[PDB]
Amino acid sequence: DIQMTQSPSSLSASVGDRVTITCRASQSVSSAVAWYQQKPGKAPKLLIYSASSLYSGVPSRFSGSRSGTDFTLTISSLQPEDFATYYCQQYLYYSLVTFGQGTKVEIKR
Amino acid sequence: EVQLVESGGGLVQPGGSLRLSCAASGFNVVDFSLHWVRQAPGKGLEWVAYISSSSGSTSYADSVKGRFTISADTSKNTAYLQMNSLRAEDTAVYYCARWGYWPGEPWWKAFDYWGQGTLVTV
Amino acid sequence: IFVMIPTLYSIIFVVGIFGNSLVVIVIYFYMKLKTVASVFLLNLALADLCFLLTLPLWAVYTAMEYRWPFGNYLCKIASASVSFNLYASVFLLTCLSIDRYLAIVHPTMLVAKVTCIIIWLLAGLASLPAIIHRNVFFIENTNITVCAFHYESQNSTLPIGLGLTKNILGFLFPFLIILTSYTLIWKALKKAYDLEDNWETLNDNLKVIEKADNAAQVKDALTKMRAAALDAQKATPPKSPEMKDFRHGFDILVGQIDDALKLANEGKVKEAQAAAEQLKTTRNAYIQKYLERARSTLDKLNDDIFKIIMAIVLFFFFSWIPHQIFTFLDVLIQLGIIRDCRIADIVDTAMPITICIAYFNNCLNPLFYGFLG
Amino acid sequence: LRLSCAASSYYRMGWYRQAEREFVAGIGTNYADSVKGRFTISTVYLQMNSLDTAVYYCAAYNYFPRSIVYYYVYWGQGTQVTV
Ligand SMILES: CCCCc1nc(Cl)c(CO)n1Cc1ccc(-c2ccccc2-c2nn[nH]n2)cc1
Ligand SMILES: CC(C)CCC[C@@H](C)[C@H]1CC[C@H]2[C@@H]3CC=C4C[C@@H](O)CC[C@]4(C)[C@H]3CC[C@]12C
Repeated sequence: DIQMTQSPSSLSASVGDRVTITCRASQSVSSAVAWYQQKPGKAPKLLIYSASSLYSGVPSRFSGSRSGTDFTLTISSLQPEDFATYYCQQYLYYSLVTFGQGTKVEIKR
Repeated sequence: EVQLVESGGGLVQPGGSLRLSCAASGFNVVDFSLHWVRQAPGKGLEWVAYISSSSGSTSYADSVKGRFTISADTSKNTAYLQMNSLRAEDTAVYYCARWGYWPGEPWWKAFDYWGQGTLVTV
Repeated sequence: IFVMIPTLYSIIFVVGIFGNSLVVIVIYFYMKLKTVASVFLLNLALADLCFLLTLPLWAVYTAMEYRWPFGNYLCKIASASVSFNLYASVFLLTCLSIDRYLAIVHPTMLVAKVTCIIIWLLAGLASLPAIIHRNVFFIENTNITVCAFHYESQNSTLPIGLGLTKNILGFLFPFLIILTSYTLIWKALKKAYDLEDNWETLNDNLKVIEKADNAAQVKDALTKMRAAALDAQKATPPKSPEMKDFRHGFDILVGQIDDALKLANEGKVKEAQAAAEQLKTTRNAYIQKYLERARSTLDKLNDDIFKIIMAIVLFFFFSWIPHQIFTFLDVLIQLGIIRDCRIADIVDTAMPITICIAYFNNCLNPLFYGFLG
Repeated sequence: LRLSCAASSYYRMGWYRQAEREFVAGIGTNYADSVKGRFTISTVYLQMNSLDTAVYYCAAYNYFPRSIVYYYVYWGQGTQVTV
């Protein structure tokens, strides 16, 4: 029953900014943490299948990291299509799946 | 050409029974474990249940345990989800992701391909 | 400086002679010459003994306020000894660090003997400035005599060249090599400790499974065990034979953990405990070798040969920092880079203190054998 | 007779004679007691008033208590004088 908590509930940033989303696990789950990106009205899309291993077909600006039980997702260049909700999933086992609460990245005005 | 599609979503009275399909293509259910993830309207993703066709093992979330039943069919490439005694908390969009088998890289790619999602309301 | 400096040299002489003589005795009797580290430490003790033999000359010279009555040949020999001590110490410390790195990360007496020969020749050949330059110099018409460092017009840039040789060839390159070796040692120790800690967590949770009643405790212990196994599979030992049986063994282990979790989730406890019991067959078949290697690597840290060399190397390069800074400042002053009168007076009034504290390692190297033995 | 050392040099300068390497003069204004009151040293220049004779060097060293750990004495090419 590992609980994932995302520190930024919302992240208002402008195009070209560097955004970092932090997600923390209650227990140790190894590098079994994945990151998704759900546009409103469609299914999520995998971005970082391991804690820091980028997926295939997604831009190389996304980059994860692990520092124990703290997992961070970073977008170097916040392109206009990178505005969606980002979830962290802990997938240590099939019945132990737990998602984060989401980080709605918005446009800064 | 890999694709997962859902069906069976709709309006059902509370306490009723609903059948959700996950007709897949581009792979076989015997190669991946098909999980069901829901998302309440304007809320976060929640894991519901899963089935492993090879091992025959099915698990359920502690909030849906017993009430829901999940099965699969190798020939049809469908992972049915039988939901009974639906409450007000079960109104959500039910996705159907796929997950690889240990050992190897397919396991580390968790929920790499998701279904289109289907909406059920009570 | 008039009386503070000669007292420290006297203390270094008596303690060093008494100390470095026992180290030779101990190494030749108790810590018998069966390893390269013993040979290198014996050579280091001999170098310290030679420097301490020549030390009372400089003690008397500084006591008399920089007047040298010991002659010209003694003036050059007692400076060649100091230069040789510095160079031999740095070379033997580099050899000791390389020996420790080889013995830890990559588990011959002839090589050690040849290396000692090469070191005692290279230190003597690098102490040639003190042999071909140092001579007694009479300060003007006064009866004062000093052991100066002469150089003609042909032998230009000799002060700058000597300072650079002391800084980069004598200190900087040895320091970089030692830092690289100890960083590699730290990386290997960190990998081994990660593997050992993850397996200790796995074994503790396995024992928890053994003394368990309900499926909830079994499930939690299996969760912790699976996390530990996934973490341990990433702690590949540093240096296909490897990277294919370690990872395969841990894949088998995590598969068995998954089977145990599958049995536990269904409500069965006896079968989950049986699978947890079977989990040690994989250890005895695939992972026991790497666990033994990790414990062996971690066991090369608590021996009383690693702490001695670690203390000797760290103290030596810590005690030479004050002298290397002022020597570098002296080169800048004579290069014309800095002409400040305030800074110039600082360097001249503090150089004797730096050179006095830079050779306290020759005194307290034997003390480490007792403090960490 | 005048000699030059090609200096104009914050160290003490001096002239040494080897007939060995005995002191003659030095400025930073000092003279050897045997030759005191006759030779003049002034930059660096040594001017002769009368004629012993040997090869004269020009050393460039610090003061006595300064930089004693590494005490350098920059010498110069000998210039034998005519008797
Ligand atoms: C702890 C022993 C003190 C040595 C010492 N103190 C004083 Cl003061 C002197 C006078 O020059 N000296 C002589 C001396 C000073 C430095 C060195 C030296 C040290 C390291 C590297 C090179 C040298 C050197 N200097 N000249 N030739 N070699 C050698 C002899
Ligand atoms: C690692 C340890 C052993 C280093 C030794 C301590 C160092 C930092 C100490 C020891 C002797 C000290 C010097 C002793 C004398 C002087 C002259 C004084 O007018 C200014 C400070 C100065 C220049 C000191 C600077 C700091 C100094 C170099």
